Amino acid sequence: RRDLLKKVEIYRDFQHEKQGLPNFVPYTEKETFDQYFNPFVHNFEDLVI
Amino acid sequence: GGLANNGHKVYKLGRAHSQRFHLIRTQLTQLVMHERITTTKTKCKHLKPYAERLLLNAMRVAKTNSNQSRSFLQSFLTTSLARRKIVKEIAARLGDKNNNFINVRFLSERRKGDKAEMGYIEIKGNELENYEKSLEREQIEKGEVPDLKAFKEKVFKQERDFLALKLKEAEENINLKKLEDVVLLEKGKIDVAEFNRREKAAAATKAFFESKLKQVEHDLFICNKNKYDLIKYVTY
Amino acid sequence: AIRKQHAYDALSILSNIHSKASEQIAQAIAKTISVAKLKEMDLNRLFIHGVIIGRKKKRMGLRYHARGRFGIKHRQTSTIKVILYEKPVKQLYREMLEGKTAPVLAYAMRQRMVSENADYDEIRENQWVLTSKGRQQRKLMLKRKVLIQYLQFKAK
Amino acid sequence: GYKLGMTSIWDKWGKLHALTVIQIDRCQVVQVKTEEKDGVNALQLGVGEKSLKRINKPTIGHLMKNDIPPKRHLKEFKVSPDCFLPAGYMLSARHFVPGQYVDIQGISVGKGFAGTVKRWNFKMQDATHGNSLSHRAPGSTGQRQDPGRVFKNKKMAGHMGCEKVTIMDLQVYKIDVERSLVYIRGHVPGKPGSLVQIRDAFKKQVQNEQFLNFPTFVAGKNDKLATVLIMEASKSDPNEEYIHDNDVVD
Amino acid sequence: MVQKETNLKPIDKCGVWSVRVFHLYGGSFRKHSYISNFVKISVKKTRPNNWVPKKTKLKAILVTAKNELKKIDGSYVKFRSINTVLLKKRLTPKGKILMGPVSVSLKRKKFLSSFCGSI
Amino acid sequence: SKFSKRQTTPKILRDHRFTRKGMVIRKQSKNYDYDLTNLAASQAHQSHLFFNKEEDFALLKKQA
Amino acid sequence: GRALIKEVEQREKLAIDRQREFKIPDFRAGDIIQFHFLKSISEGYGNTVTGMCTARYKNNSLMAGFDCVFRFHGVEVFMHVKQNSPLLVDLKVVDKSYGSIRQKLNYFWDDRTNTEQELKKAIVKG
RNA sequence: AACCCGUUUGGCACCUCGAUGUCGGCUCAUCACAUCCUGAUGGUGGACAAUCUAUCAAGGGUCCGGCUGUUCGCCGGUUAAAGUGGUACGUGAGCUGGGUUUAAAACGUCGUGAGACAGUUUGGUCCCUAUCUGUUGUAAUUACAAGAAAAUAAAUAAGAAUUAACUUUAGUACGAGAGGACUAGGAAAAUUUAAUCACUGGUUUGAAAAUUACUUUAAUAAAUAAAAGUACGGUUUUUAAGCUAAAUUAAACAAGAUAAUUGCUGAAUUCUAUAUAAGCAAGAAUCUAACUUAUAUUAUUUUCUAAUAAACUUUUUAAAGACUAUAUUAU
RNA sequence: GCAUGAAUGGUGUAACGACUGCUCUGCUGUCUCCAAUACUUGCUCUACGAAAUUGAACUUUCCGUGAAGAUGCGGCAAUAUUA
RNA sequence: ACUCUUAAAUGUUGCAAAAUUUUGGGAUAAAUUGUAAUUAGGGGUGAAAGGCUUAUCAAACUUAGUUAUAGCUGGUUUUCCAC
RNA sequence: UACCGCGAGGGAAAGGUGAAAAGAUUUUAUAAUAUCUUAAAAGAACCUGAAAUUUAGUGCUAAAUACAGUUAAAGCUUUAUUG
Ligand SMILES: [Mg+2]
Ligand SMILES: [Mg+2]
Ligand SMILES: [Mg+2]
Ligand SMILES: [Mg+2]
Ligand SMILES: [Mg+2]
Ligand SMILES: [Mg+2]
Ligand SMILES: [Mg+2]
Ligand SMILES: [Mg+2]
Ligand SMILES: [Mg+2]
Ligand SMILES: [Mg+2]
Ligand SMILES: [Mg+2]
Ligand SMILES: [Mg+2]
Ligand SMILES: [Mg+2]
Ligand SMILES: [Mg+2]
Ligand SMILES: [Mg+2]
Ligand SMILES: [Mg+2]
Ligand SMILES: [Mg+2]
Ligand SMILES: [Mg+2]
Ligand SMILES: [Mg+2]
Ligand SMILES: [Mg+2]
Ligand SMILES: [Mg+2]
Ligand SMILES: [Mg+2]
Ligand SMILES: [Mg+2]
Ligand SMILES: [Mg+2]
Ligand SMILES: [Mg+2]
Ligand SMILES: [Mg+2]
Ligand SMILES: [Mg+2]
Ligand SMILES: [Mg+2]
Ligand SMILES: [Mg+2]
Ligand SMILES: [Mg+2]
Ligand SMILES: [Mg+2]
Ligand SMILES: [Mg+2]
Ligand SMILES: [Mg+2]
Ligand SMILES: [Mg+2]
Ligand SMILES: [Mg+2]
Ligand SMILES: [Mg+2]
Ligand SMILES: [Mg+2]
Ligand SMILES: [Mg+2]
Ligand SMILES: [Mg+2]
Ligand SMILES: [Mg+2]
Ligand SMILES: [Mg+2]
Ligand SMILES: [Mg+2]
Ligand SMILES: [Mg+2]
Ligand SMILES: [Mg+2]
Ligand SMILES: [Mg+2]
Ligand SMILES: [Mg+2]
Ligand SMILES: [Mg+2]
Ligand SMILES: [Mg+2]
Ligand SMILES: [Mg+2]
Ligand SMILES: [Mg+2]
Ligand SMILES: [Mg+2]
Ligand SMILES: [Mg+2]
Ligand SMILES: [Mg+2]
Ligand SMILES: [Mg+2]
Ligand SMILES: [Mg+2]
Ligand SMILES: [Mg+2]
Ligand SMILES: [Mg+2]
Ligand SMILES: [Mg+2]
Ligand SMILES: [Mg+2]
Ligand SMILES: [Mg+2]
Ligand SMILES: [Mg+2]
Ligand SMILES: [Mg+2]
Ligand SMILES: [Mg+2]
Ligand SMILES: [Mg+2]
Repeated sequence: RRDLLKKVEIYRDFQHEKQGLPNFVPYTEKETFDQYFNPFVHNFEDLVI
Repeated sequence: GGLANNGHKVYKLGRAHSQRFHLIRTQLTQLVMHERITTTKTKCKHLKPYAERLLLNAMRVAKTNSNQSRSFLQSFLTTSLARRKIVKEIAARLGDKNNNFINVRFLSERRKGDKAEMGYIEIKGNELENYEKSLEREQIEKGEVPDLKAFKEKVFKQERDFLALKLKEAEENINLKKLEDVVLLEKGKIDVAEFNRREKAAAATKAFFESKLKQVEHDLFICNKNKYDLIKYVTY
Repeated sequence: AIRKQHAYDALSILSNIHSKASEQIAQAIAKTISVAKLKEMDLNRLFIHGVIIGRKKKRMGLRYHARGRFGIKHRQTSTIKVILYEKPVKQLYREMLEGKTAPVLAYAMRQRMVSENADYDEIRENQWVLTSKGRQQRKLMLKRKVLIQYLQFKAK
Repeated sequence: GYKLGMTSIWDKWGKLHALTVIQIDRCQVVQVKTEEKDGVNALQLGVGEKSLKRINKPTIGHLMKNDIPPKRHLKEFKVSPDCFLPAGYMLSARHFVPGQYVDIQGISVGKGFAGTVKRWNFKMQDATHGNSLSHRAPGSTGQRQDPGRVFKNKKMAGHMGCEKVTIMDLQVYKIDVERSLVYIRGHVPGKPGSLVQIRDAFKKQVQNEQFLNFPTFVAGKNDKLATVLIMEASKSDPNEEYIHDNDVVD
Repeated sequence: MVQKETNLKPIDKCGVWSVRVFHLYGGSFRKHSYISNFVKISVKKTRPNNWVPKKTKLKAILVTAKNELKKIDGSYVKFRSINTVLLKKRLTPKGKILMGPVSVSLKRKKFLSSFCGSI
Repeated sequence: SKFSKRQTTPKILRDHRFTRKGMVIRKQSKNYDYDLTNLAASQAHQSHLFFNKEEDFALLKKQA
Repeated sequence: GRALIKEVEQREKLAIDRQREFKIPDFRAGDIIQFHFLKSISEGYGNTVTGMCTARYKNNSLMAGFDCVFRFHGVEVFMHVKQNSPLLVDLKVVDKSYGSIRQKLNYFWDDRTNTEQELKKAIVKG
């Protein structure tokens, strides 16, 4: 076991420090639901009062 | 330097008070008749204080017969010989000394039976302490003995004379190589970049032979250093 | 304690034990050295191979006890075989030039150097046998001279 | 500091205050340590003397940067970056003022293989009632089959002393400066000639707020400084602090 | 220093001569009772036909002592005998007369002024 | 005694690598930059024996 | 070391003795002694007692003290004084002793009960 | 009436019959919570106070003494309280042996008789040098990163004394009155614990004074004087230095998360409801963080290093100490 | 008088007791509360050198397990090695 | 002194197969003791306890019947093949 | 027989040189081993000389794991590798 667990590495950040390998892109975006409750997003000719 | 009993050290020796003070008086009456005893290391090192006081109160008696001192003299000595011995035979031999009358020196060997340390008291101007010192003198002068302090001074002095002529051959070779390499060859036909590595590396040779010439001379002062001198600190 | 040591070094290593058992041994190595002289060897080259031990005989008796009991006490003897080998002179210097000379070989060389009042020049020559620090140079100088050649190949 | 010994002095109101003496012997900074590089914000210091023939070579270069002499001990003190000091700065008894309460570290005295009674104040067994060879013994170490073993941190004999300890909440009574001493109203761990490592009290910043000057005592220019200094006695007399009349049984 | 089963010698003029302790006040556990501390008392010896008869369960303060009564300066005081004051309800001794001195280390202003003098 | 004074927790929860800040994978990378010009007397000649990044990595890449 | 501690204890003794309202006389055991010992400095009430000095301790140092025995309100009593203390206000000798006597007597508390007339009279031998 | 626990009285007869065990007491402990007090809270036929009941809660604490062989129990007195129990009804290779189960003897009763008793009474012997586990302490050898001399952090664990008169708020609120608070604070003392030895007290085979009997140094020249031994260190008394307690000094509040429990708005259940389902807030002597001490588990900084960094052996001494190790010291 | 009783002798009795039971004064480290000291023993080196015992042995905690109370089986774990 | 051994501690593979140390009983008498001798196995002797009788006593020691008996415990020696 | 027991009486241990003493010369702070005698030293409690026990020499060798072994894989090895 110990020989195996000697070969494991953990990080808190979104990176690893190794080089020559890839990194997961983080997902920071957050969906703007603005098109549902806002006329300023739409064009005025599509709308109606 | 013991905090317990007034700064002094104490040896129980498996003996209580009266059983110990009989040991003192016997050894001290023996330490004047024969003026040399071979014992263990602790019996030889338990008795130095009692004796160093024992002789003052004999030396005082010679100069000034004092009731206070002769009373000390009757207590620790049993016989009448030993009482009359040191006042006239010992105390006349010492000649106005107060400080230290007595030596204690240990031994490298141990007994055959018990394998115990050993050591001997001697009153300081004993005959055997003089005879033994004449032999060491005579053999070192004339016989089978090295006389190291000549061999040591010899070797640092052959060394000192040997470093200098390597220093002399350095200042020469620096100059001859410098004047050649700075004058004739800066005209061309060289790399002047390495010109720093010429002097910079050669001068280190001088510094080497010069830094070692400190060690040897310090190794000679220290061989000719009197007791009543200071300490000589050294570069590094 | 005495294994892979020079023979005269063993006695030095052995007088510091302060026992009967020590002295019983040194009477045996001093025998074996006497045989080697008799056999025309170079005692300056005489290392140790093995000191072998074994029981010989037991003499019983009685050690009494309380309440009529008794035990059996055995005084006993032993045997001491000793073996030595003189290294060839060539193998003795395969070691020194690496820096593993026996101290006893230097104690003699130091004691020789003083009896005849030697000079400074004789010491710089014989400094690779003469002290530990001087014998640490030789283990280091020697590591440098091989490496100069290792680099002479590594270029290619 | 180097402890020296003890005294005791009568205060204004007659009370005999025990006092413990400490001598700062050339306490001097050696190295500043910052969190960025060195991992922590702290100092170390150096006190005492050492002859030039017991000194080691790397100790020299460790000292010789900031141009300071050799020492006999070296210890750290966590501090804040606001309250750093320079290197080579020498510290004085003026760093403390009498009235504030002080912490101490140090090593205790040494008794040896202390017996069982001496080490935990066990009770004896009853001598002279048919007792057979267990007068000072501990007695039972444990129970039978369950648990079936002796537990840990259990009370037994052993080396008592030479233990690193602290003693909180100790006053500073007075100061001398020309003879760089400090006097403390109480006891400290260790026979004299023993190091002692003192600091302000974590346990109370309230009481000592008056008596506290950061980072340490600057002298101030063109002013007359006192070489010796005490604190103010209590406002009340111990001989006059009486018991209340109704503090009575029935 | 006072313990259970100490014989005492009161000074209040109630006819009592010698007297014993069997309880100590001031906490759950007391193994000792120093000055200005209370005790209970049985009576053992009296003037005859006394209105304080034998075997009466009383309270008391103890006043003096034979041990070193410390003072703050380092000095200390020491008597030849222990002395007590037998009590009704509170600090209200039986005999109106007190008959003797006191140590100042008991610290009760009204209770001291009743006496001759205190060291 | 060590044998008897121990604590029988698992190593995994005693382990020093794990901290409040993070896991201590190997070590810190250290920039061994040395001023090879402002040297002392007895180390001037042997300046070539000192580590220098811009030279050594040139050599590995040269030999490699 | 400790010697540094003593030289502070000596200067401070001198600072007091040269400042006290009175001076120290040369008295011995066997000599009578008065003194006004206080109870508090806020209120200078005290007591004056005549008594027979049984011992002296640490004379000519900072913890100097002595012992007396006297009879206060008809009650024999013992007290141990710190000589250089502030609570003393007076110190006086009434009757002198005479002759060879021991430095520390102690047989007036232990091994004996005393009267007035033995305490107001010094040791006198011819 | 439905389940639980395994502390009592018992049923069975699975382990041990090829050296041992019974109750109680001294010393020493550890665990549970189904909590005696302290701490928090709901309810009340709860005005205040005192008290009753239930829940959450194991941090620390939980008496001396008389009679008895005695746990128990009665009694005297007290306290914040004098908890219920388990651990081969904890603890006999750690102590005792009083009770009870051997031999002697006596009374009573039964028995022709030897003798017997879930009756009494006086007396009354088992031992041990600790191989391993376990534990309190102490070191050695070795490993890690180039090698070495020093200083620290980080991480985990262990540890931490409880109570409160009296007093201020306040004789206020409450109350016909008697009486008498919540809240927020200060705080003597007792018990326990740690560090220390300037003072005090004890100790003193270390130092000294006085002194009795016999003997002796050494004395059939005397006299004076000194000195030694033996008699518990001869006895009594004083005392340096150290150790020591009877002595000295002193032993935090707050903050964060939560347990029973308190609350804001507001639906399901068309509500001036509901502390919850989205969501926003409180709540303890506990737990955490912090503080203290220790540690071959990982890591950092400083400085030096072979034409010379280091360490080990030996001596002296100790304030350190079984040995060692640490400290100190010599060349 | 559960189940006393007259030569298995009944009742009482000054003196004597290394006899059994209770009480008092004095005394005191038995105890509150234990401390310091001397020698011996002990620990270190050295010479000599026993005893009962012992399947083998590289000999760990807890719960569970089970010929019914586990160092040795099971299950999560502990220990650089030894004195 | 001598003789006996009440009480405690020590010791328990001890100095000792019943002692050491301290204490204690009797001490002109029913006393203590030396030398040599008698009494002998269901008998001896016994100020009686089932004690003593060469460290052995609800019936000695030695030899012999005798290789006592045992429905009891403990043990029963090399290999392969079948039921 | 020795030893034990006051006594009757009980009651062990213990073999081997070589054909022939030719029983070991000489060197050596002192050869078990060269040399000499002899077929060989089989070297004096001396034929052969097992096992338990035990020492040394050369190999691989640890740092967690255990009725102390088995089956399998990988690694290093004395010309002893047959570990
Ligand atoms: Mg001894
Ligand atoms: Mg004597
Ligand atoms: Mg044997
Ligand atoms: Mg010590
Ligand atoms: Mg105590
Ligand atoms: Mg007790
Ligand atoms: Mg016994
Ligand atoms: Mg005893
Ligand atoms: Mg179990
Ligand atoms: Mg267990
Ligand atoms: Mg004086
Ligand atoms: Mg006194
Ligand atoms: Mg059965
Ligand atoms: Mg069973
Ligand atoms: Mg059977
Ligand atoms: Mg069995
Ligand atoms: Mg609960
Ligand atoms: Mg509890
Ligand atoms: Mg807590
Ligand atoms: Mg009674
Ligand atoms: Mg009783
Ligand atoms: Mg009650
Ligand atoms: Mg049992
Ligand atoms: Mg039990
Ligand atoms: Mg047991
Ligand atoms: Mg009948
Ligand atoms: Mg009796
Ligand atoms: Mg062991
Ligand atoms: Mg075991
Ligand atoms: Mg303490
Ligand atoms: Mg003291
Ligand atoms: Mg004293
Ligand atoms: Mg004395
Ligand atoms: Mg005399
Ligand atoms: Mg005599
Ligand atoms: Mg003292
Ligand atoms: Mg909160
Ligand atoms: Mg609603
Ligand atoms: Mg609502
Ligand atoms: Mg009848
Ligand atoms: Mg009858
Ligand atoms: Mg009739
Ligand atoms: Mg009869
Ligand atoms: Mg009759
Ligand atoms: Mg009658
Ligand atoms: Mg009668
Ligand atoms: Mg009798
Ligand atoms: Mg009766
Ligand atoms: Mg105590
Ligand atoms: Mg193991
Ligand atoms: Mg189990
Ligand atoms: Mg299985
Ligand atoms: Mg298992
Ligand atoms: Mg007698
Ligand atoms: Mg009598
Ligand atoms: Mg009589
Ligand atoms: Mg009978
Ligand atoms: Mg018999
Ligand atoms: Mg028969
Ligand atoms: Mg037949
Ligand atoms: Mg039959
Ligand atoms: Mg031939
Ligand atoms: Mg031949
Ligand atoms: Mg043979």
